[PDB]
Amino acid sequence: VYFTCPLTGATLRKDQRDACIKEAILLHFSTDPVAASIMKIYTFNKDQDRVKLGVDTIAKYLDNIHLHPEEEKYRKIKLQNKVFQERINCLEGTHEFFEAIGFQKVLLPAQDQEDPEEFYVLSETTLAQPQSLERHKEQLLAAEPVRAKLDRQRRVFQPSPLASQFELPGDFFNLTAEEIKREQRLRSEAVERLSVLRTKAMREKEEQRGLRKYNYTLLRVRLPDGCLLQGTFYARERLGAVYGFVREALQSDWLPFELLASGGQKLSEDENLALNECGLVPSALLTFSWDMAVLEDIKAAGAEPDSILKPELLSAIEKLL
Amino acid sequence: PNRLIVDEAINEDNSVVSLSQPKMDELQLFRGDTVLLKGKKRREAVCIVLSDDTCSDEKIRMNRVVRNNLRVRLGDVISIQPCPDVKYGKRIHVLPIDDTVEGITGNLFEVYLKPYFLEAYRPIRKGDIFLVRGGMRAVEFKVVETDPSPYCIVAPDTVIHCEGEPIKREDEEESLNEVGYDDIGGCRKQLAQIKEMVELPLRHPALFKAIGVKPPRGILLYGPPGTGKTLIARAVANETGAFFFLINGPEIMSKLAGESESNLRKAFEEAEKNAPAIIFIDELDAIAPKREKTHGEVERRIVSQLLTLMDGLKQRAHVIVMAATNRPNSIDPALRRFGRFDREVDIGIPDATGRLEILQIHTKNMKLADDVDLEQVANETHGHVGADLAALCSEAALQAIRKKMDLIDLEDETIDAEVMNSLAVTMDDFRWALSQSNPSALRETVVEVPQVTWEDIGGLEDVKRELQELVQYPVEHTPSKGVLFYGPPGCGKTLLAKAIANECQANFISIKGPELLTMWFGESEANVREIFDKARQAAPCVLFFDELDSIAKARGGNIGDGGGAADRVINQILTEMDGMSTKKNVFIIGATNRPDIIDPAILRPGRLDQLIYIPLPDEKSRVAILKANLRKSPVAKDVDLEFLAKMTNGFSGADLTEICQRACKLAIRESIESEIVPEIRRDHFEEAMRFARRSVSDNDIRKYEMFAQTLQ
Ligand SMILES: Nc1ncnc2c1ncn2[C@@H]1O[C@H](COP(=O)(O)OP(=O)(O)O)[C@@H](O)[C@H]1O
Ligand SMILES: Nc1ncnc2c1ncn2[C@@H]1O[C@H](COP(=O)(O)OP(=O)(O)O)[C@@H](O)[C@H]1O
Repeated sequence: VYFTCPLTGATLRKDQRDACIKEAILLHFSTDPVAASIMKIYTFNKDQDRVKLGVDTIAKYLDNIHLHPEEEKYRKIKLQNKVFQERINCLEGTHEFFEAIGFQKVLLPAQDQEDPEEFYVLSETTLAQPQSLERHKEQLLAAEPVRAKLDRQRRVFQPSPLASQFELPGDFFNLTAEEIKREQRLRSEAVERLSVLRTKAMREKEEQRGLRKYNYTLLRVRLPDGCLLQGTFYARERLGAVYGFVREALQSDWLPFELLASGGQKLSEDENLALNECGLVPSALLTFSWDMAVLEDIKAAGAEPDSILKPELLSAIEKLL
Repeated sequence: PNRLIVDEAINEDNSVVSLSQPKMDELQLFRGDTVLLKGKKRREAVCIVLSDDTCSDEKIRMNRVVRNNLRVRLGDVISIQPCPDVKYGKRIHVLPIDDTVEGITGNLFEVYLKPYFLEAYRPIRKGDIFLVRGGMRAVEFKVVETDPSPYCIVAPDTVIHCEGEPIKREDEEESLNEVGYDDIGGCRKQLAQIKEMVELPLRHPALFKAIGVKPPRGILLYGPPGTGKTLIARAVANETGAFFFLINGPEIMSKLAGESESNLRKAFEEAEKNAPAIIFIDELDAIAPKREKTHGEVERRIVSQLLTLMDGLKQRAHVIVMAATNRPNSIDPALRRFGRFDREVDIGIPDATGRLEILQIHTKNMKLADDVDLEQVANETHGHVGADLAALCSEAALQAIRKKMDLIDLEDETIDAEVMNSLAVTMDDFRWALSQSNPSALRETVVEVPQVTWEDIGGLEDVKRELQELVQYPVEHTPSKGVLFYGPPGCGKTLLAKAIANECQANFISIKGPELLTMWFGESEANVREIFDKARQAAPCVLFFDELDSIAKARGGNIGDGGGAADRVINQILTEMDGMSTKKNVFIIGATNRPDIIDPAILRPGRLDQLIYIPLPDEKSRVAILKANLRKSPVAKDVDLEFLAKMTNGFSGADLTEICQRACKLAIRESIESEIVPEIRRDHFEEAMRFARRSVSDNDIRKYEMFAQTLQ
């Protein structure tokens, strides 16, 4: 599976995504330290619920000094505060953001302890113009994690009759002693497994072994004109993205159609159902058919629907072997 | 390479096969792609491939219709060759097989072929035979012409043609209405045992022909009538291809001396000539009754003749003899000696799940109404066997037929397919049939997995864990194979034994006081062995002996007769327990409410070594008990279950249930009176609290505490 990194334009694999994006964000600090730290807070941290709480707590500290910019009590953000330690200090990139928007990290005496405590203290240069922090607050809160865009890799193929031309060896159906012993051992083990008295937890340990293999899917569509349309999707992608993909591939993107799944269930374009929920993962073939309403007018007018896909894709058609 | 062993289907559809995903990834084909399957005699079939979580990595799952088209059988190997070039068809000519179109007429396309293919996009090849079910008939068709060749996908714009006389079946074609494995519902474990013993020598005869090792010579199938003893024997023969010879007691016993023995040995000679073959002798107790139970010469001779013919199986290669009986002890013991019929399978009585599957099998061709609930039927048909569920479905069909035929008024030799197509069997027709059906296996003990789960038991968090450890330890890592429960009554002793069986999916065998007393009073304590023998056959199972002190009480309890703590029945139980190993997958649980009068032998090492005290529930447990009891009913928000639990300090779990049931009864009465309120209100619990009382006094609790401290 291939992706494009939005910060570099590079073509990456599924395992190379974080390495390239993280590097681009760390380099971006030379152009815009605030924008780079904002991308770092959302992108590096996998726990987005904590990121949302972290940036909301940071936004409150900035608004506190905005309300009372003349009072020194709101100029210093204590790094040991219970709310800071749980929401902000637990995230990567939050300290870089504070420094980027004019906060200096200093040690100040505590109001009740000898040991100095850590504070982020806003400088006079930025405090004089609250409009700077107000813009930086909105830039952080409106941000999203950076992720490489999935390349659909739209392709059309032409099946070749030669793909199914195969003759079996004369001894193909002559099974060996090793094949017979494995089958008879599986029969004896199956009867023994049915006889075993075990708890549900022991049953789950064995059954659960089949649950973790896939997170992407490849879909194919069989078209009336003999062409095969293929593309790449996330396993969690919604069925509406598959209809949009096919519409872009069709010669006429506006002409109503249906996509029938391999299990006999028709896919609804307006239904927010994931590919890994409807049984189209890790791969599946869909059957393409035009809506009956347009087929009646097309056939009644004497027009043969001999072209399904746009010439822009067909000019690059590959044969299957 | 690119070849898999043929296995049974899970999806009954005739156009699809299922592979394990790793092989679809190696073959680079997707779910829904069309592939060709290469079988024997240079034949092929076209189908759609899917995947599931159960297919073996090295096997392909396909149903009987697909296997017959390839002329292959379970255990064979076929090649998979994807064919993405398959195109949509323009015209396909399909004609029915004459063997299935008798008594039926009219337009078969509109009833069978049209809805079968319409928007189904099934791959079709010239020469394919496929089955369409409906109208209480199973009609199969053969494809005789395809405009594209040699195969295509049927589309909504494909012309489906059907003109001409029905096709006469070819001599190498088998009927799709023959008995196979897909016609057997419950008792899947027993069928698997038969497969292990029988399919190997029949599918792979060379394994035993080239060497001196012999396969099993015979299998005795026993259990109540109508459970599938003959159904299994026929299904195995038809699926493996072995010639099936049918013998039964009455057929041989009705003959005169000489003719009887001649017919019996002649069938054996025919089986050898037609080997591989299976000889099924039904009513074994009738053809070979116990010698000591007969005076006639013919009966003594026929037993000796069968014993010699069974021994001759050392020379009659690839012939296996199976027999059916009601009980292993109804036949002459000579047949059960080493060899002959030294292996037996307990078919038993289908449980609630098996009964549902059996009903679904008999409705394969039946059109059901939307209100039909076969699971509800299966739950009510307690004590029924497959033979009775077959009658149940047929009676429901006949009631539906009468209701419509009275208005149809069609008097002819055949029925138009459209007339049967519109006929459906509704829940009123199954309900009627249920009232007319009478179970044939109501007296025999019914053993199945209990429906009581851990969510139904309030409190006892530590006892739940202890039971899970006792069963899980011998599987994850001499371990104890049983536990005795003691303490006040009504705290969950029975529920604990059932709940552990439930979670393990183990069979639960419930022996109650009256059964132990029946054996004692009738001087039939030997029947204890049969109980333990059922536990072995039912394994995995939990063998629960309730009221272990029922006889000690019957003999006096607080006063006493001339004996001690031991009696005839417990002595047989103690003896039988010594013969059960920890590897038999049987967990023995006992319960008593009077440990001071139980034979101490039961707690000696090797038997009920674990001992669990079940006290009265505490406050947090009593709340859990009330909530569990009310999980099946609507309860108003004004009901304070914690307040009730605080008051019911001396109540057992059974006593808290009385409160819940009283409140339910009151809510029902009020609803009925108003109709002639929809939820249980605090007023119903406050009234119930006025009558419910603790069943266990403080003195009785002290009795249990003193016992616990006596044993430590
Ligand atoms: N376990 C079962 N599963 C499915 N059908 C069953 C089962 N047991 C019995 N039947 C049905 O009951 C009938 C059995 O009658 P028969 O062939 O005489 O066998 P038997 O008397 O040995 O049970 C058949 O119609 C069969 O379909
Ligand atoms: N721990 C418990 N949790 C919930 N209900 C209980 C409990 N103990 C007893 N009961 C109630 O008492 C009834 C009888 O329980 P049972 O286990 O049959 O008692 P015993 O084992 O003494 O015969 C059950 O229907 C159940 O509703």
